[PDB]
Amino acid sequence: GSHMASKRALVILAKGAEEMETVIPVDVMRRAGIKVTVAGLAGKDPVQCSRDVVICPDASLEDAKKEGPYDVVVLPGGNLGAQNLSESAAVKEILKEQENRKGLIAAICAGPTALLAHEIGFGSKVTTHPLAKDKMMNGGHYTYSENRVEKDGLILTSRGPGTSFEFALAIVEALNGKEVAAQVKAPLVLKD
Amino acid sequence: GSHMASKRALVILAKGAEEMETVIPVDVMRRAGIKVTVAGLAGKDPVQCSRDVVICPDASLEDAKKEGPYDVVVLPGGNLGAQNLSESAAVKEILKEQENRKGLIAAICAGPTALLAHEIGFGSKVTTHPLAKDKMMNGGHYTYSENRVEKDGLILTSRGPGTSFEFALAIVEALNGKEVAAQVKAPLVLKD
Repeated sequence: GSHMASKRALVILAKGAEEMETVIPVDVMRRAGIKVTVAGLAGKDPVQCSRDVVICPDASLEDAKKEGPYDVVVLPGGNLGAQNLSESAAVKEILKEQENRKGLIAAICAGPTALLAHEIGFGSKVTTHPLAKDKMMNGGHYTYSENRVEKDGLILTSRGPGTSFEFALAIVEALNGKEVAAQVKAPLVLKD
Repeated sequence: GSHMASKRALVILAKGAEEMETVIPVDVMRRAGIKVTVAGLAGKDPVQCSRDVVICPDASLEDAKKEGPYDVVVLPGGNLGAQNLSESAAVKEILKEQENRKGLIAAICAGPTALLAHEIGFGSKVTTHPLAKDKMMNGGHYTYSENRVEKDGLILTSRGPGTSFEFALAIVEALNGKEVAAQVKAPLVLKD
């Protein structure tokens, strides 16, 4: 088939999500030609984010899950957002399915703490926001990294709003390769 | 009165705006304690941005203008977004009023081209996205800068998505000072 596969991403958007950590990966992945579904945890209604920006999802999570599978599942941060992701049985089921089929799981800042809650990726090397490290490491189920972006097999993690572009480009590289990532980076006017 | 003045920002959101360039300044300014109104150019309905993220405004521009004045008016980029800002008589009137009262005007990437359209700040030093330089400099009404963030009196400009955090922190510094900007920067995990 075609040497230019179209890839698909699911971004799970819960109330209290960090809006920068949501929008930056969505925009950069769409620039790369990835088909991105922004799915609302609670349905299709607009989602109030951590600093009160209101984002309209593309679909409910209920409907997006039926249209899987996805090449990457993306978990933004935000304290309340990650708590809501951690309490959701629907998120549990999507992540376990993604782990079983050897799909990529990407999470940033407090987002990785939802991996702990759902028992995803134990034994992996992960990073988090510094303020979330103690939560993530309770029980010693992971190895901690201070790298701005960390990738250990199919678990890709990153630290904070200021690492969001690096995180998004790492997803693009993993899915579509280094050359597409270089294309997308070129007009962004990143520092390095 | 209080040595801790509350400041106010107006962010004008038009169809086709760059969603990263919209959300990053809104979030960072709210982290700083600035009261931010995201005003929809076309009314209060949801706005489709350049990479199809849909943002709900806080208010219509019609209503937000009545609740002025604002300490800063912020113009995001995005090609279509900046075109819509350039064609709007309501934007003209807000910017001219802001210039007359010596208020800050901040614009990023293609956003500065709306200053040219509305004859704002002629003679100032400005930057833009590299791809917008020729448009901005048609007629020689400005001096061009390649700095990532440029501030010339009350005109603050910046280059692209990757300079958005720098741009937002420059707004915070101008409004609330260096110490508040240092507070807001601390948990962002910026490279430098």
